[PDB]
Amino acid sequence: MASMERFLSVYDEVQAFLLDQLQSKYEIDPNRARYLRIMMDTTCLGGKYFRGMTVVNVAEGFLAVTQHDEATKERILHDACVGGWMIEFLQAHYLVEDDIMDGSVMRRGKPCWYRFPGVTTQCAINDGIILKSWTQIMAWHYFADRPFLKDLLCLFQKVDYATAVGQMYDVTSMCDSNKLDPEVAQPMTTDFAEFTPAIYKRIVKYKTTFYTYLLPLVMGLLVSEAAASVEMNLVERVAHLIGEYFQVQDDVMDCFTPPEQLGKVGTDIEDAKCSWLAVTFLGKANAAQVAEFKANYGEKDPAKVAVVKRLYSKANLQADFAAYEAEVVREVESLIEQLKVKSPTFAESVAVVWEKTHKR
Amino acid sequence: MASMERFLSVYDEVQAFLLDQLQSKYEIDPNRARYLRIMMDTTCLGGKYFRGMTVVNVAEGFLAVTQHDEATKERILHDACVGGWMIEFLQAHYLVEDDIMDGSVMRRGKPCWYRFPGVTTQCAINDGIILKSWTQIMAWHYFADRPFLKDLLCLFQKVDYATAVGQMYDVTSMCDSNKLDPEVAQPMTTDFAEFTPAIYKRIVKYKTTFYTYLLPLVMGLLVSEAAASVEMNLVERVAHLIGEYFQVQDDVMDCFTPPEQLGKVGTDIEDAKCSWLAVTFLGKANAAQVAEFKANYGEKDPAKVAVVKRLYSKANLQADFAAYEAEVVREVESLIEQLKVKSPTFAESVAVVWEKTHKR
Ligand SMILES: c1ccc(CCNc2nc3ccccc3[nH]2)cc1
Ligand SMILES: c1ccc(CCNc2nc3ccccc3[nH]2)cc1
Ligand SMILES: [Zn+2]
Ligand SMILES: [Zn+2]
Repeated sequence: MASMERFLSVYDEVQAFLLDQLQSKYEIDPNRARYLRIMMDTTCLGGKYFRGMTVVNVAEGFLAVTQHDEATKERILHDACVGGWMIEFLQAHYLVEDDIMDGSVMRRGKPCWYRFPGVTTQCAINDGIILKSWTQIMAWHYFADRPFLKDLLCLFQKVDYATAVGQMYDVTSMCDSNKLDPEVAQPMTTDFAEFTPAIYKRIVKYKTTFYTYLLPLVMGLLVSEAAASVEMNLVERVAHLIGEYFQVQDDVMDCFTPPEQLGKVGTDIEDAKCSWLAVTFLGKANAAQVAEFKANYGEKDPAKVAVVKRLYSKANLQADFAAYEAEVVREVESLIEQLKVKSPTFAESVAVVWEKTHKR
Repeated sequence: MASMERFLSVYDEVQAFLLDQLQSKYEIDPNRARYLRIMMDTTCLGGKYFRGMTVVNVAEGFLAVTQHDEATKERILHDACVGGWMIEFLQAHYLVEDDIMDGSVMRRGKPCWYRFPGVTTQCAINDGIILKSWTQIMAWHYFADRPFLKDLLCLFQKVDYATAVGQMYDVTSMCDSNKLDPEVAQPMTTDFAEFTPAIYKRIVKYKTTFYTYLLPLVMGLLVSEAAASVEMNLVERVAHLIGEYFQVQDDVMDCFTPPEQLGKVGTDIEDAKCSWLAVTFLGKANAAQVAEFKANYGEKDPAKVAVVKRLYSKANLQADFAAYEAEVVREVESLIEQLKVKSPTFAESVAVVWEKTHKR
């Protein structure tokens, strides 16, 4: 609430710093500075800020229980907000480049950036590059003298690289692994043997969890100088868990949430994605339902897509979701409890992160 | 010669490290590891290695005049080769993403990566992301304990960001600055007021010089722990100079070097680029020649392109090139001499870099 104002306010500072620096050090002209400003705003702003605000909230938790001078509280909260924007700008990179890669139309109820008339794909691929370069420029500027700079940079790169590896897993999820080959055009799988829970879990862990949950939680710990206050294997395990559930929810929404509320027309079925819905359906389907899914999945035709959605509706996937969800609730609660051994306040931040995901 | 073997040999190590790490830590499967291997080879190998080998040569120069244990000579040369591959992989990122951005057909006498049948644009944009992420993973792995890690990472990011800003300057070079606007489709300039030597110099400095010459020279100094042995403003000035000349040469080749030798059909004229040829032509053209260039530049039509090439041939741009070249030779020689005040060996490495550029 008040946390948000500080958080959203640090955007203006960061932007001024970056745009001012472009003028004083990179010979930018006013008109290109404006184009960048607009790019930054369009691509960084207008989501939920779940990732950035997680950094802020984790730091606020340690601030309530740790003795510091006022000026030191302000420095830590500023660092948390910069760190959170590093994550939001990394998210912006991903979304610009993915929207190009997938040929997407809308994002956040507006056209994808590459579709803006004065952008185009030739400028947008590089605008996405710039978005990620800005994360580094922010980090070296604001955190130059900080004891956590090294750990923060190393964590960020590992997380970015995991994320790119997860994009590869995602875009290749409807190919047969044994047929991947740069020299040969890739056909869609016909057996769907690789639509399994373990393979789905690998996709979602790399493409989503490391940067949506692991990174915000650990960055909050690092800006607070509190990483030795937690059991890092537990932080990982809980991030894994909550991130998977987050994505399962997005998978179900793609198919069943109205376009206006989603902020886009979902096309996971036409795109033959290894979604939770597809994997769960195949987990319980009879021989006839499997052959009907195969006849219809991964085609642009609305009739075939509606046959897929029928199959899902008829298979009572709501119940497998409640079973899955209950199991997630067991495990996240167990992990929060184990997190209390070394840190009550960090476990509570995790509890709050879980509540915000479970209830979105 | 022998420098090259070590250099090219470190590729195999780096690749094994990266692919092995993908298996042990990122849950990669054999088939995706193979796809990545092939991607790495296709996009990183088969150029001249001018950038990577510059790091190696600068380190070899200091090695001849500096007392070290044998094991320490080997460690420094290994670091130079890793650092040089960091640059080559950053080059690979650029070339993959630019070839997509510009719709290019061939690169290094083979199809651009995105055109390979089992790649496509949807995989290639992310393959390019991975290429740049590999630079960071190499750096944190090989240079974890090194005193120069911080300086090296900070230099690399600043150089990457300058480079992305230069790509923006390049792709927007045929627009009027005052008309840039994400909301409005961009028309080509009609006045060509912004085809000037200063504006050309800004483009080439950011898009080429910082990563082709500044970065290899300074990385050679950093792996050698020799940066306090040079005057850094001179290193910058000489990098600027030689990099500009390198690009002017590429600009002339785009128009006049046969496709088979170039390894591509040049399209700078159709693409309305602010090339050295266009800026130099407009610098000396009469009113009629200016109006004929305007009628014909930045169009796909071979007849119009051949009218542009005619205009260039007839304007005796060979002579403006020799005048420019002579001026470059003056200034590079002056700078090499000034570089001798603090370091004879570094000045010689610069002399050799200049010879390799001037004579390519
Ligand atoms: C280039 C490299 C890597 C990526 C993976 C991004 N992963 C991702 N994007 C998401 C959007 C919304 C919700 C969950 C998400 N997980 C994209 C582009
Ligand atoms: C994304 C971001 C930045 C870039 C600029 C690359 N600059 C460049 N590429 C070159 C190739 C050959 C010779 C000189 C060059 N300068 C590209 C893609
Ligand atoms: Zn995607
Ligand atoms: Zn280009």
